[PDB]
Amino acid sequence: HGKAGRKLNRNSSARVALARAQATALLREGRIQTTLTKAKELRPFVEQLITTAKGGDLHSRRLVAQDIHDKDVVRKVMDEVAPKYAERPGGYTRILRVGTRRGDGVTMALIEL
Amino acid sequence: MKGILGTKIGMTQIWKNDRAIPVTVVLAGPCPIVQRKTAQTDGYEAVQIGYAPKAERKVNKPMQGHFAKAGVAPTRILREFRGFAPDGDSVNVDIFAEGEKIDATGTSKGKGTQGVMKRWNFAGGPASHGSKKWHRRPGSIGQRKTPGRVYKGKRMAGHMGMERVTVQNLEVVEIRAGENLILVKGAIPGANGGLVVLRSAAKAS
Amino acid sequence: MIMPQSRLDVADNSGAREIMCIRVLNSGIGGKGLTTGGGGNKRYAHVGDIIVASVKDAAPRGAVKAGDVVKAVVVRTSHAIKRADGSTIRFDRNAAVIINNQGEPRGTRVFGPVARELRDRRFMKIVSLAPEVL
Amino acid sequence: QTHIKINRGELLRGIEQDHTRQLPDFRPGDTVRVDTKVREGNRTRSQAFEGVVIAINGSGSRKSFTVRKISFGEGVERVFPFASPLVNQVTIVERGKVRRAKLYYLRE
Amino acid sequence: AKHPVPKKKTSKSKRDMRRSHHALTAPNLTECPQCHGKKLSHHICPNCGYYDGRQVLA
RNA sequence: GAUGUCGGCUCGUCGCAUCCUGGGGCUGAAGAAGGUCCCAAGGGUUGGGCUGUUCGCCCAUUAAAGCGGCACGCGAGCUGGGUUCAGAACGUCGUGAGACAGUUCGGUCUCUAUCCGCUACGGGCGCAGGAGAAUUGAGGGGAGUUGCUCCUAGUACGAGAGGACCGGAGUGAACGGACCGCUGGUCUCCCUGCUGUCGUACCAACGGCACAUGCAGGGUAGCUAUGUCCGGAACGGAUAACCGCUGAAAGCAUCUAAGCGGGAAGCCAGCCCCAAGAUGAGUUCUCCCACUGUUUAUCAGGUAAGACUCCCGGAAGACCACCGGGUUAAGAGGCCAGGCGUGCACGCAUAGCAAUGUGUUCAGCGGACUGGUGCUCAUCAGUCGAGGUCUUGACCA
RNA sequence: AUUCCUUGUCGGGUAAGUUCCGACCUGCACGAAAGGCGUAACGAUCUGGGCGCUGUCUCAACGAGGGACUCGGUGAAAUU
RNA sequence: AAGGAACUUUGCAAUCUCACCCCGUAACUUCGGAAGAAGGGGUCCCCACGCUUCGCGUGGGGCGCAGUGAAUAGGCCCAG
Ligand SMILES: CC[C@H]1OC(=O)[C@H](C)[C@@H](OC(=O)N2C=CC[C@@H]2c2ccc(NC(C)=O)cc2)[C@H](C)[C@@H](O[C@@H]2O[C@H](C)C[C@H](N(C)C)[C@H]2O)[C@](C)(OC)C[C@@H](C)C(=O)[C@H](C)[C@H]2NC(=O)O[C@@]21C
Ligand SMILES: [Mg+2]
Ligand SMILES: [Mg+2]
Ligand SMILES: [Mg+2]
Ligand SMILES: [Mg+2]
Ligand SMILES: [Mg+2]
Ligand SMILES: [Mg+2]
Ligand SMILES: [Mg+2]
Ligand SMILES: [Mg+2]
Ligand SMILES: [Mg+2]
Ligand SMILES: [Mg+2]
Ligand SMILES: [Mg+2]
Ligand SMILES: [Mg+2]
Repeated sequence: HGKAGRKLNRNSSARVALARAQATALLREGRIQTTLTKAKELRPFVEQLITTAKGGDLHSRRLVAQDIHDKDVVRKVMDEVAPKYAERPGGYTRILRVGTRRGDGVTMALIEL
Repeated sequence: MKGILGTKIGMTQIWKNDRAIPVTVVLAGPCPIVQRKTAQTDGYEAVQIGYAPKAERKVNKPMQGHFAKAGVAPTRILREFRGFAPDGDSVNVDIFAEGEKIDATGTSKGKGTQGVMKRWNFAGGPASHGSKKWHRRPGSIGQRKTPGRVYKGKRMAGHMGMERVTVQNLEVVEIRAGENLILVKGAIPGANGGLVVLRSAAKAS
Repeated sequence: MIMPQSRLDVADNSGAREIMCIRVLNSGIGGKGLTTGGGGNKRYAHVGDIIVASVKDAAPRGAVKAGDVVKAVVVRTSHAIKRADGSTIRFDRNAAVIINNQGEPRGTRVFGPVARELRDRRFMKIVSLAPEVL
Repeated sequence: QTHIKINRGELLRGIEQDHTRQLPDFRPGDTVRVDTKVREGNRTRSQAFEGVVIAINGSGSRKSFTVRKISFGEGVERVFPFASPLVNQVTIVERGKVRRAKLYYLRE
Repeated sequence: AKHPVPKKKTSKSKRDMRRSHHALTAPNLTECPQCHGKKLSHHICPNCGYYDGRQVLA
């Protein structure tokens, strides 16, 4: 059959780049408009980065630095965002569905922190 | 004849004497008697039993009445067991006994569309000596001009699994009533957390 | 799991050094000697199974010589053998011991350890000369 | 399929516990594993398998360990269910220094 | 040439018969609670940009 | 104005003039082993060496290694070894160009299925109201093989050597179904190690690239066989050849002309699966209840019971369908704890000139596993869906 | 690369060898510049064997990517 | 996994081999060859000393399953 669990519409290398790229964008911007699916897939990965950063020690930073290649974003996540989510029992990131696009007819969506 | 509804829990390793036994842990929970079917009213002799409890809100008026007429409290599953009567409300205690050969039936894990190789056994073809028809692809579907038809029943690719399967003469290894559990030697069809139907051996050896 | 064409080590001083499977039989052993086959199919030889084989290499001087068509019982396998308690045995190299039509070895000695399954399969004499029975 | 509110984990853990045995610490490095050979006729014999632990696998009932040893010039690997009745007691013979969890390279 | 090919033109009937399942399904449009310009269920109202509060610009 | 041709493979199905099993009669049938004929097509009928081979010979087995049909079954299914194109050589023939009864090396097998047929899956309408469930089985399909060993019993039988029927146990082989606990396989980024180079200022620590995993080691869920579990039956009813009972024609005799019983792996039933489009559309339980609308709107419109649409998912799945959850909420994600996998993290300290080693640290990391928990989204809503035809008969106040 | 009878006959190799090597001679129908016989080296030649290795195979499984399936956009064909 | 040509017309296809240094190397021959025959071993990091340098040699030590640590990269042999 196919009872696995994850997505991949590209190849290993790329599936990672995308997740890391959208993870960097959401943390840079605070909210990003993307395809509904790409947004559904992004949600767990960014939520996981917030928890790693919630450590607040060097090891926790360097672990974020593995997926967040932008130096300024890693500082923002580490010193600004994770602290704010201290008492949030890791949940925050929400998805809003906008509606169908022109060229491909794809339903767009929002993903905000 | 005798029978129960349950949920396949899983498979583990057990020992009886020095021999290791592959067991299928089954929850043959309490089964309320919901309808008795007689030759006088239903034209045949049978019993309607029920299995998993349903939240009252989730149950509709037609099912509410049917459950109320027996004073049961909504199940979710309802199955009939022919030529079975015993009074009260069905549990595995004295229904089954350690050593009894039983016929556990479930619904095979469905494997969607499957080629003639996986589904029918087939043979496919050469991987190398010049193909186009490498591995799966059936052969010749028929003959030539005579039966201008392809035989009805022809083994071809289709939806494999998600079917009724009765596995015969499975041994009863352990029974923990009150824990509402029954251990069976071997493998029962269907996936974990699925509906199983444990019945007294269809035609015991 | 031994099938025709499988070359295997000889665990005896019968003369042969390597035998190559020609046929896997349904390994008889009852009164009259070895019993007649339990079918014509039968895919693989396991430990305790009887195979017909061609002698691919023998030592100079010894009862069995190269090219001779012989019967041997499988005594070791790289393919794992399962037991009633749930334990498993597996040997680095597969091996056999040349037998006669009586099921008794052709050599005076057995080399390396042998599978306990040979004992259940009623191969006393083989088990008897075996240095260890695992 | 039947949507019963169940913790299958514990139902399973429940059964498995009356069929699970704890043995000495052992991670790799040598072990005399003294097993009992009940099958030698009606008589109960005693054998001892001693060698390096190459793998440890599973948990609960299913938990096992693999022992490798060279016996009479030929390599032998034996796999034991910790809770097997034919196993009497395992004993650490000498603790080993290893950089991984599987040791299969020792086969060459 | 072009290996399997159709044997006869398919009649005006036959052709239209397979077309019986092509008819599009109109959206299930709902009235918006705070600008009333119709919206899709579970989507942000295109006109006011609300989804309980105002989520999007314009 | 084209019906592709040997052999292989793939896939089957059919006949019986039966190769094996099953039942019988005769035997120059003591027994065991057979010979021959009758009934019997349910299943079964092995792997190799040689040849393009069909065949055949051989090896090694077997219960057996059946014969034939299906365009010498099957190339819009595959091969292309044989043969029948162009090249080239040999032997032969022809003065020659060339030729063959030949032989030899080489030599383009065409992505898209319209109808019928076949496998799987829906949508529609029907089944005299609208609904939610549970079903009977007309019919259909699947399955159907067989060895060895022991017991009976070293008995019957035979002078012996040898050696049973009948009945009863086991245990395999092949095949099938299911399953993933076990042994294993895989597991494309879950963990580790390694190289070159480029980058995050440098060091340290990381990241890309080397595959569509750079390479290596291992590996959970899932899927999987080569791994497990179960299966072919028993009982029965009617029969075949065949064996009998009562029994005339034909004072006797005869299984047959009246009637009767027995009797096969075959037939019908039993086992497993589908099945009321079984338009002959069946049965049972439960629910909702008999709205409203001008001789302008001729039956539409609010509705009930109930469902659908949409969202979030799924051991369900191409789509659709099927199952669950949708705040009255534990559905998925997260988050927490645990399992399990990898195998001792960064950073600091110490030891050494150093490469490294040791402690901190059974560490650190973390896909899919088992629970918990209202942090995130399952918001808000819209669409649809009865008011039950007539005739005859029985009961009813 | 010539042999019809032909799978000639004996030997080798193989468990088993219509091919292959070796003899033999009965050359249907070899033979001396339409060159005869041999020859080290060379060959994307052709033939037979061995070791190694392997999914060619028993017997197939899992995994990946691009198509196939679904929606939006554009939209052919032989054939009839 | 186990097996290893049992596939087949035919190991077709795909593996295996794969660079540089040291050792080593057959029949046969036209004395060049055959030859990269065949087969074996080395290969990373540090430190000390020696030396013709980018380096290399001896010695001791270190780490991993594995050191042309990834990429480029002969499978070989017998006979016709
Ligand atoms: C690749 C596409 C091209 O088709 C082709 O080449 C394929 C390979 C050819 O197939 C064939 O030869 N075979 C197919 C079956 C057997 C035969 C064949 C026979 C022996 C061998 N032997 C070995 C050992 O190999 C190989 C093949 C085609 C189909 C030829 O048709 C066959 O003709 C035979 C004479 C009569 C056949 N029937 C009627 C019985 C008929 O099928 C032919 C002549 O084209 C060559 C048709 C005309 C119409 C064209 O010319 C079209 C336009 C082509 N032109 C273009 O470019 O497209 C094409 C379609
Ligand atoms: Mg195949
Ligand atoms: Mg394992
Ligand atoms: Mg022809
Ligand atoms: Mg055809
Ligand atoms: Mg596994
Ligand atoms: Mg790997
Ligand atoms: Mg009868
Ligand atoms: Mg719902
Ligand atoms: Mg969870
Ligand atoms: Mg040239
Ligand atoms: Mg389109
Ligand atoms: Mg010569």
